[PDB]
Amino acid sequence: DQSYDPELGARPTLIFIESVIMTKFAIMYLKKELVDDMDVFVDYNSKAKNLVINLS
Amino acid sequence: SVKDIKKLIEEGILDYEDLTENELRKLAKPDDNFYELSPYASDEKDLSLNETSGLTNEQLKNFLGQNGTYHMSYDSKSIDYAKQKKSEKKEDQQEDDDGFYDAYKQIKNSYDGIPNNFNHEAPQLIGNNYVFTSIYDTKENLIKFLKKNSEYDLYD
Amino acid sequence: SVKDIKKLIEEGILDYEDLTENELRKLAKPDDNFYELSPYASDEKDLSLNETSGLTNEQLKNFLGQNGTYHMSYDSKSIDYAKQKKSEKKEDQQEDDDGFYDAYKQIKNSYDGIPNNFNHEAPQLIGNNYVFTSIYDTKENLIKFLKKNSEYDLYD
Amino acid sequence: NPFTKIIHKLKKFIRYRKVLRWSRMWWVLLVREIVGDNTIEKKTEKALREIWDQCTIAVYNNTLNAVESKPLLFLHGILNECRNNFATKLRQDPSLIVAKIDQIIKSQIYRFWVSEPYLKIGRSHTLYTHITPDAVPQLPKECTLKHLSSYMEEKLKSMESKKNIESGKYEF
Amino acid sequence: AVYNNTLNAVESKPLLFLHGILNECRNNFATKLRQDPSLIVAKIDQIIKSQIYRFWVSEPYLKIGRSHTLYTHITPDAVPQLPKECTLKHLSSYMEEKLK
Amino acid sequence: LYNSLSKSIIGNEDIIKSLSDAVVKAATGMKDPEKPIGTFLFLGPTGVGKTELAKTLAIELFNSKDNLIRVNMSEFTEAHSVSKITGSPPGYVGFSDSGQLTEAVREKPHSVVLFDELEKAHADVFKVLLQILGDGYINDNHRRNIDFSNTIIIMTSNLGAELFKKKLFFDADNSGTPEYKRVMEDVRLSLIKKCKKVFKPEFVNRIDKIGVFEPLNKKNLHKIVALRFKKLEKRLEEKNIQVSVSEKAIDYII
Ligand SMILES: Nc1ncnc2c1ncn2[C@@H]1O[C@H](COP(=O)(O)OP(=O)(O)OP(O)(O)=S)[C@@H](O)[C@H]1O
Repeated sequence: DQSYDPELGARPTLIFIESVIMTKFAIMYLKKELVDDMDVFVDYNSKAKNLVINLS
Repeated sequence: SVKDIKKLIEEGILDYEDLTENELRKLAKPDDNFYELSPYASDEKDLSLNETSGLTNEQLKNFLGQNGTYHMSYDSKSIDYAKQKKSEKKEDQQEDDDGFYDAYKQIKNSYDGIPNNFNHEAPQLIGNNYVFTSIYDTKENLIKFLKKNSEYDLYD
Repeated sequence: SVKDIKKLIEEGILDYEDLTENELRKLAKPDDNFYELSPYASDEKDLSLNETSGLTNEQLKNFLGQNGTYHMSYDSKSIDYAKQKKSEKKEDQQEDDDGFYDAYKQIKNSYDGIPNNFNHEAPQLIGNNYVFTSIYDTKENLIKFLKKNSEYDLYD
Repeated sequence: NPFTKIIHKLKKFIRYRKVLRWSRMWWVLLVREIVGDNTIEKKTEKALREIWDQCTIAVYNNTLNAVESKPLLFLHGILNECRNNFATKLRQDPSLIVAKIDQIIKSQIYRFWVSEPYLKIGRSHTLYTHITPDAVPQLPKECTLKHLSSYMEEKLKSMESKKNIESGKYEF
Repeated sequence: AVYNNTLNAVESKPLLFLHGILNECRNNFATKLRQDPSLIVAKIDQIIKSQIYRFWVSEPYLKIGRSHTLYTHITPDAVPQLPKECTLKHLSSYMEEKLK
Repeated sequence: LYNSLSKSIIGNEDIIKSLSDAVVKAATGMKDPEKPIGTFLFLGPTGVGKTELAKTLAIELFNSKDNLIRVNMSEFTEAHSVSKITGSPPGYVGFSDSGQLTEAVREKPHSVVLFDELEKAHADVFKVLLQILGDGYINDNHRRNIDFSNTIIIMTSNLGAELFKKKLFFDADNSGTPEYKRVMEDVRLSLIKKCKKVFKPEFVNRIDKIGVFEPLNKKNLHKIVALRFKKLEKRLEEKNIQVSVSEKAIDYII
C-alpha cells in the first residue's frame, strides 16, 4: 500500500523492498547488531510503522 | 479556545453543535498561513480561460437571433484551428494527460470557490457568513454544519 | 557640509532632523556621477512596452461601450499570437522565466520613478520638492524623513 | 428594434416548442451540474440560456429523428454544440462551464438526465416558459459531478501520493 | 465580460471573479496599453503569479461588497488600506532582498 | 563513504543516502545477481555538480579516474549512432572492435559507467539502454556477455531549462520544511511524469532512484567556494600555495 502502482507494473514494489528493507539489512550487518546465524521475522507494528523482530 | 486545537478535538470528543459563536467565527477565518508571504505558483495550465474564444461577431449574433432555420451556431474557425495545431506532433503525452486528473482537481476547486492554480485559502458564502477553505483543508464538516443547522437560525 | 560626507555620519552620530535646509537640498540633488558621461545601456528586455498591444478598434470600442451582454472584452488575436510563437521558437531555445528576478527588480524601480534599464539617478516628487534616487542609492531613509516630518511644514 | 425582438421571441414559440420543453429541462439540470447548491445568478442565466437555445435550434434543424422518439441523440448533439458554442464565446470561465461540459461528455453521466422521472416532463404538455428548477427533480448524489469529481480525488490521490518515496525516512 | 460568463454568484464565491477579472484585464490592458511607464500589465502579472490578491477578499473587505452601497458611492476612502505586508511594494522589496 | 562524499559534494544528501547504501549492499551479500548495482537518473537544473559525483566515486571507490568511463551522448545523438555503442554487426565495416563502450567495460568490470546527458539522444539509443539497466546480459557483436554487475550506472540529464527546477526557487531559503519539501515533490512527480512523455516509461522502471538536485543560491554557494579553495590547497602546494578565505572574500564572489 505504500508503493502500489499498477501502471509501472509492480517493479516499484520490489524497488521499495530492495531500497528500504534490504538496505536496513545491509547497514545493520556491517555494524554488529546482526549475527551470521539470526532468524529474521519482519512484522508491522500497527503504530504508523515497520519493525523487524530479530530472533535467534 | 484556540483556532488550531479545536479541529484536533472534533474527531475525538466534542461535536460541532457545542462550539461558541466566537469559536465558529474563528474556525471559518483563515489560518496563520494566510498573511504569510510566499510568491510561488506553478502549472499555469488552467481550464478557466479558453484559448479558442473570440469576440462577439454582431452579424452572426444578429443572424442567430432571428431563428433563421439555421444549422450551426458557433463560428468553428478557431476551434478547428486548435484541433489542427494539436494534431501537429502526435501527442505521445496528453492523449491521456490533461483530459484526466488535472481536470477533476480544478473542477472540484471551482465548487469550493477556489481558482485553479490557487494554493491558498479561499472564501465561499455559506448561509449568512463566509468560510475560508483551501485545497488542503477543505473544511467539509463545517460546510455540512453551516448549511444543515443554519437553515432557519443565525450564526456568525 | 559636503554632500558625500553627511551620509557617512547618518549611521554613526547625527539623525536627519538636525540638517540644514541647504544640506537637505544638497542631499536630494544628484551626485557627481550625474553629469559624468557614460553612453552604455544593456538588457533591453523591458516590461514597459507590450509587444502584444494594438490600436483602438473603434468598432469594438463602440460595441463594448453599449454593454451589449457580451462575453469577451479584448481582441485576443495578438495575445494568442505571442503565446504560439513562445511555444514554437522558444521550446527549441528552451523555457526562460524572466520573472524570477527581472520582473521584481523593474517593478521596484517603477515605485521609485526609475525607468527599467535606467542605471542613473532619477527624481520623484516627495511633498513639495524632488528627490533624486537611483537603483544603487535608494535614499530610503530620506523618503521616510520627507514624507513623515514634512506633512504639515515646508522644507526645501 | 423592440418589434423585431418580439417576433423573434414569437418564432421560438410557433416552431421549436417541442425541443424547448426538452431543452430548458436539460438546461435546468445542467445549471445544477455546473453550480451544485450555490446561488445561481438569475440574470446571466438569460445570457446563457439564449446560447443554449441556439444550440438546440441548431441541432433540431439537423435531425430527422424525433426528440421524443430518440432523446439521447440530442443530448450528444446539444451538449457538444454548446461544448463548442461556450468555448468560442466565453473567454474566462470562473465557473468552468466549458470545462464541466467537457467532463459530462467524456464521462457520460448525462444519461441520468434522461430517466423515468425525467421522461415524464418532456412528454407532458408544458410550455418551455413553465419549466422551472422546481419542475426538474434533482439527480441523486452519485450523478452530480461533485460526487464523481470527489471520487476522482480518492482514486488518484490515494495513488498520486504513492508516487515516490523519501527512501530512508521509513524507519522500523 | 466576466459576470456574463459565470453562473456562480459574486457574493457566493468571490475569488473566482478575481481570477476571472484580473486575468481579463491582464490581457485587456496588454492589448490596449502599448507603453506602460507605471507597469500596469507587469504588476497584474505578478499579482496573479504570486496570489497576493487573496487579501483583497478578507474580513474587512467582505463587509463593503455585501453592504448596500451603489458603486458610485465607493471612493478610495471607503475601502480600507491593506497592511504593508500584503501589498505588492513590500512583496517586490522583500523579493529583491532575498534574491540579491 | 557517506561522510567522504559529504566532504567534496555538499547538497542533496538524500540522493547520497540512496547512493551510498547501494555500495553498502554491494559490499555485503545483499547483491542482486541480475540487476546492475547503483542505477540512477540524475535530473536537475543546469549548474549543479551532477556529473561531479561520478568523478568523486572514481576517486574514492576506485582510487582512479581510469574507472570513470565517460559516454559523450552528444556523439550519440543520431539514430545511426547506436551501433557505436555495441559495435558493428558481422559482415560490415569494422567488427574487429566490439564497440566503443562495450569493449571498455570488458577489461574493467569494477568501474562506474557515466552517461553524460541523456536529454540529447535518439530513442533508438534508449532501446539498448533498456537491457543495460535491466540485466548484465549485454551481448557483443561476437555475442559474449559483459559483466555490468558492480557497475554503478550514473545517468545525468538536465531538462533544467524546461520547467520545474527551471522555475527559479522563488524563495532562496535553505529549506522551508512546510514549503520547499512540499513543492519540490510536486515538481519531482512532474519530472517523473515528463519522463513518460519522453524516456518511454519502461526505462523508468529500470531506474533504482531518480534524484532531483536542489538548485544553488546564496546560502549553498557560500559553502561551496571554500572547498574549491581547499582544492587549490591540496593541488597547488609543493610549490607552496595555501589560500585562506574570509567573510568578505566569499561575499564578493556571490
Ligand atoms: N553540490 C556541489 N558540490 C560540489 N561542487 C559543486 C556542486 N555543485 C556544483 N559544483 C561545482 O560546479 C561545477 C558543476 O559541474 P557540473 O554542473 O556537474 O557539470 P554539468 O553537471 O554537466 O552541469 P550541467 O548542470 O549539466 S550544465 C563544478 O565545477 C563543480 O565543482
